Amino acid sequence: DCPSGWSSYEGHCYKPFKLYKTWDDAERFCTEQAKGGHLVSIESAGEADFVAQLVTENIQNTKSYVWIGLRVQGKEKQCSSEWSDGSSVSYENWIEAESKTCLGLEKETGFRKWVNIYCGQQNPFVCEA
Amino acid sequence: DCPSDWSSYEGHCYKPFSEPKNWADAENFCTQQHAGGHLVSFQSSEEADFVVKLAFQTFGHSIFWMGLSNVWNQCNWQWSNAAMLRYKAWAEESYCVYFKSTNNKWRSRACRMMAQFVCEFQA
Ligand SMILES: [Ca+2]
Ligand SMILES: [Ca+2]
Repeated sequence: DCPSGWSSYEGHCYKPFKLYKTWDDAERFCTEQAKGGHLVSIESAGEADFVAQLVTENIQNTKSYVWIGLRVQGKEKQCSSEWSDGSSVSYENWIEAESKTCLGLEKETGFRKWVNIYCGQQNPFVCEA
Repeated sequence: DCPSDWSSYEGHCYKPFSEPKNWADAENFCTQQHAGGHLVSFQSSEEADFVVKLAFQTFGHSIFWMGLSNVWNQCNWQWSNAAMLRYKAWAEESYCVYFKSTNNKWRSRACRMMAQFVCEFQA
């Protein structure tokens, strides 16, 4: 039992949203959707199968990713301390779209796998409360 | 001074190859190419440009590896509900930086894949 439009699975409510927002923005959007809401957190196998059935049965209408709550809560575009020769990586020239630091889900992988994606993307998502 | 097969830049020796190998293997291979060999580490834009003009003139246009791997693997990962990373469902285990002969930009490809590469050592 959950609000109208939310689905239940193990005492939690889930809502697939078909809005194209950046990670940072879909996250902020979920907090203001329910009491203590956030982007879905897949913390178990069963939970992941459920989010996949949900995402498939609801979002699958315009080819793209579906955000999930996992993110390097930091500002490091990479986190590997050194180069193979043992030097400090202190010079950079990353393409932004190329530092895939937020995670997503996708139809290509039957919405059961985490794909490293660019945080500035605009994709739908699943919130959880 | 560098072997006849290497290009010299600021007291270092760079040489690009064309046997697509995984990250680990391509880094393995480099140590066996000369005492102190390793995959290419770009300590600067200048060094990075030199390497780019170099891979270009040689094999003209393809993707080369670089000395960065396990890049985001040791980042602090946690869900937005503040939970720690425990369950996992990653599609790819680790990422490796690589560049392409057209520009001096750092890209990222899964480590266990294949591309060309540039080895280097000093003096
Ligand atoms: Ca959860
Ligand atoms: Ca170097």
